[PDB]
Amino acid sequence: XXXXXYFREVSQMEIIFECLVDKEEADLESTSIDSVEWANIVVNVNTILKDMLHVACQYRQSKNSLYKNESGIQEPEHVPWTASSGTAGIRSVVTRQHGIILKVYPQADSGLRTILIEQLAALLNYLLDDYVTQLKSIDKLANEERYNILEMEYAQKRSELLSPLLILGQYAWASNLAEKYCDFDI
Repeated sequence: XXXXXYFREVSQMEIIFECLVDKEEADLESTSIDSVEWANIVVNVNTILKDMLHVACQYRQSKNSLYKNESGIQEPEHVPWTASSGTAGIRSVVTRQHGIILKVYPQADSGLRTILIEQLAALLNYLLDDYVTQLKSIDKLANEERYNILEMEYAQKRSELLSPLLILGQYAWASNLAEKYCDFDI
């Protein structure tokens, strides 16, 4: 219909195209391995949102500051900084990403490569959520340490649950998540 204002409000395009993916899954009839095109549409939507977030990550990597992310302006751009999108973590896009992570029941009965591709896309989503949380936690000052440690615990209680969805899942990308949220001791 229009895009001039949907560009200023392009965040909602993932709080709405995810509710639309749930509404399409409602008609999908995916009670078992029967539906396939429907489990491909959800992967398509997830990959679209993932590519949009990767575009935001590249637009936050192509920085201009002289000390913060100096690479890419005056130094060789062959060595980049933290791939965090510098996002501040709105509780709507955050909920949309966590809903896309919990929309994994179609992976129970689906193609072997399809489960791995959807797990790769959602792991890419988690390796951006964790990087944005790390940026927001690292930018904090020593003042207001109470809410700072509260956000720290909130990030830890999300890493410990992103390990839970990938507990029975692929072990090839657990190390990748461990390098992305680069402690991942638990």
